[PDB]
Amino acid sequence: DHQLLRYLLDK
Amino acid sequence: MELTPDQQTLLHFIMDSYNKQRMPQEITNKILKEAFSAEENFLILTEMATNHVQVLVEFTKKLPGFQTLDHEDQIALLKGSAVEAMFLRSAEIFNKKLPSGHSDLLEARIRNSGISDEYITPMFSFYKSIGELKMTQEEYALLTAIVILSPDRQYIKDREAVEKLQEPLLDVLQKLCKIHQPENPQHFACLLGRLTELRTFNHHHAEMLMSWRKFTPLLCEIWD
Ligand SMILES: O=C1N(Cc2ccc(-c3nnn[nH]3)cc2)c2ccc(Br)cc2C12CCN(S(=O)(=O)c1cccs1)CC2
Repeated sequence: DHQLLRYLLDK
Repeated sequence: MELTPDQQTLLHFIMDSYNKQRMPQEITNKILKEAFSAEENFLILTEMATNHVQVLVEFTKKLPGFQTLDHEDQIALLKGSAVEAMFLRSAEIFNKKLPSGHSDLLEARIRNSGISDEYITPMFSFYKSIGELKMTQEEYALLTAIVILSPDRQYIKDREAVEKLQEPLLDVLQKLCKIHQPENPQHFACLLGRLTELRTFNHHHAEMLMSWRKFTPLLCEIWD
């Protein structure tokens, strides 16, 4: 879950 | 009356992060050239909403103390504020960034996108209400940070940690009202009136998403 937000937050 | 060096520093970091936003040329060109049909208008709105999510995360990451919060709390804050932050940025772009003709065309597109007046009417009522306050860039940036760093969002595990980040921002905003509008003591109360008005969009947006059989899988996952 929340895969897109997780990626954006790590970038 | 002046901000302390610590408050000036906090405000600078917020302002710097906020000033990074710039609408890309490709989106602006679409508002101008695309066919005026419900599906083409809706697609333009979807791309704008999607791009705002990316804009929101980049802004949030640079907010002082955000990266000190627990990973799951960073996610809860982003999910909790995404709709409110979107409408606040929208109010600013509609009333300040877009030229008169482009904003007129974007409104025409919004009003002819297949979206019900139940959601369109409070949206434009909010833009006019924000326009009345003649908000400065510092006011927009601080209000956005206050919305994002809201300690009462669902699924936050360490609320006290969020409160410690939000309180100094409310302190700075109130002090800027006292410095720049001393003849207008109700100015801070007016800004607070926008925070509560923004919260009403959470329901309007949730209902709008449930009304789809227009269906956008990516955005539905972010907004739940
Ligand atoms: O999101 C909006 N924004 C913000 C925004 C901010 C920044 C970037 C950006 N991208 N890259 N750099 N900056 C893009 C969009 C904005 C600004 C002015 C107006 Br008039 C309108 C909008 C919308 C409001 C919500 N609608 S909506 O019709 O309700 C909808 C359709 C599907 C899901 S929600 C979409 C357009």
